[PDB]
Amino acid sequence: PQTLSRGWGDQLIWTQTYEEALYKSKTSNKPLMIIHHLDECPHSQALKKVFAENKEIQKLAEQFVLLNLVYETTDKHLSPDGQYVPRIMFVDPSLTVRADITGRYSNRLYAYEPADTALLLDNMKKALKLL
Amino acid sequence: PQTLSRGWGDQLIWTQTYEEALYKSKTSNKPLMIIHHLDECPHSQALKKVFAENKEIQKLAEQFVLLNLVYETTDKHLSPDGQYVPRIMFVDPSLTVRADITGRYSNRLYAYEPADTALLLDNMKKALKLLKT
Amino acid sequence: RPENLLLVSTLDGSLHALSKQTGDLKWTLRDDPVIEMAFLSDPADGSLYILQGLMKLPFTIPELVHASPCRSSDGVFYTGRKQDAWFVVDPESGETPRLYIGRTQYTVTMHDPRAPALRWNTTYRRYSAPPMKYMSHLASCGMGLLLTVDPGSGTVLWTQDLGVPVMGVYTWHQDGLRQLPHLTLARDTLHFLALRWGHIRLPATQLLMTLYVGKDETGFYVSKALVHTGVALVPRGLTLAPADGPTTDEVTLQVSGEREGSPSTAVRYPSGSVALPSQWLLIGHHELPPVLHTTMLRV
Repeated sequence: PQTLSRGWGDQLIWTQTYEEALYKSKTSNKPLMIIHHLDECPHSQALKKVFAENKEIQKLAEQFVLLNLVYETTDKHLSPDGQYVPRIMFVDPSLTVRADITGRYSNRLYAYEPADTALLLDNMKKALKLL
Repeated sequence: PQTLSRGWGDQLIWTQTYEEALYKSKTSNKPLMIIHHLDECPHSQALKKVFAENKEIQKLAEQFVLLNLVYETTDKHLSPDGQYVPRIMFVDPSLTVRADITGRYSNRLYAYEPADTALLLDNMKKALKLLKT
Repeated sequence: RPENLLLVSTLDGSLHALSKQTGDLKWTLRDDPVIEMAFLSDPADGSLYILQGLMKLPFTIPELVHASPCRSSDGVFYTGRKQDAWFVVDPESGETPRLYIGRTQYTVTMHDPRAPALRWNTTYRRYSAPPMKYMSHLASCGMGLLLTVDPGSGTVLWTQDLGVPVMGVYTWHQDGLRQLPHLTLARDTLHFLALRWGHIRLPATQLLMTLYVGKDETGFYVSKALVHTGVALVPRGLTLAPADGPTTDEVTLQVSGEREGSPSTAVRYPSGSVALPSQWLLIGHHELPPVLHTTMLRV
């Protein structure tokens, strides 16, 4: 009944906790993608729909360590300019947060709309280029 | 496909992260139960089967904040005598770890076995009696 | 009569008796100061702070005393003792119907098993008073200004200066001490509200919660003081980037959440300068520190 995917894609392997996600990213050399969202946020719901119904994003998501959280993480580096949802952040396998990978908007550096799927794909491809 | 409960109980409401579980236990004033287990350990699987099939435990678990983990958390307080599995540890909504609540083994103070249904149920009931402040 | 008095507890432990209607300064009492890596304590609610920058402990001083001896996830051990005092005060002359003022003195000694001899102390004194439309009592953070506006409408009646800041307003109700609610405002905020609107209407203009850091003769002390847009906050540790892009409003604000003492990851910022570590301990108003992710283990 209760699923790790939370509607962001079911054929994908998701990590439960941040620490195990970091361990997986370090061991397997796969970049970690973190999606912050809320179940009572219509913006998160629409972005969830677009993310789940995008073939290319689902295909590229298998090259990552995936993690979606409904609550704020304990890491201070994951919210450089505020705590809001929906918010997608990237972490290099070097355990270095890729805060330089940002979206298209200035007030919310890491917020994605249900139209910036090409931008999300570009940012994921950029994140795959390891430091 | 993959679920938050991992087979311990599917009709129960489980938490995903330790910090969110702590926040929920603080706001809702409900004791937090953490189950540390591994998919490989046969003892973990046996205890999972017994825990899932126990109706008394299932009915009582709805008054708790639930959390089962397969990877050890950074908090050393949840490993007072080691990192063996399975462990069941209880946290008072005052953010105090109830290390008084123990199993039946001195060496493994929090490891339960499938024959310890009643002991685990009594430990949960004891955890329901919140500490004073 | 005791009912007409309004005892005001300040930072240095003094107890200033005032008339409720007029606010004139009656007798005053002299007692010990309210409060005495580093630990900064809020002298109003007993909260404790970790000086990673600055953070807030999830346990106040009385909780640590009641749970002592204990240890946290960081490894710091906590010891605590409590001691009361029951001096009797004449309502008229203010010497030590009679006034029964009880004070509880809390002390928490923190020692870390890592550093063998280095340790820290703290003290926090709480008056024995239960917590009892518009807020009637407002206290300035930096200065000792006390405002009393009408709960019925919201018009000021009397202002008084006491010197050191005010950390509690008490009244003698039934036959004991009772703590009236109060709000901490920046003096500039109170002045702005007085000149612009003319009637204070604080619920019981944007008012922002800031954590004022003050320094006195007993050490550093924090306080939760509201400010208006116009009060200069001390700059934060990070200035991210002067990015110029389209603005989006389709986000939802999310709770802060707890934060870990020692970081687990590094960070790389986009062409953005990083400054000093948030420069706490500066006289001024800071953004609200995050509460620290930790638990307790009674030994």
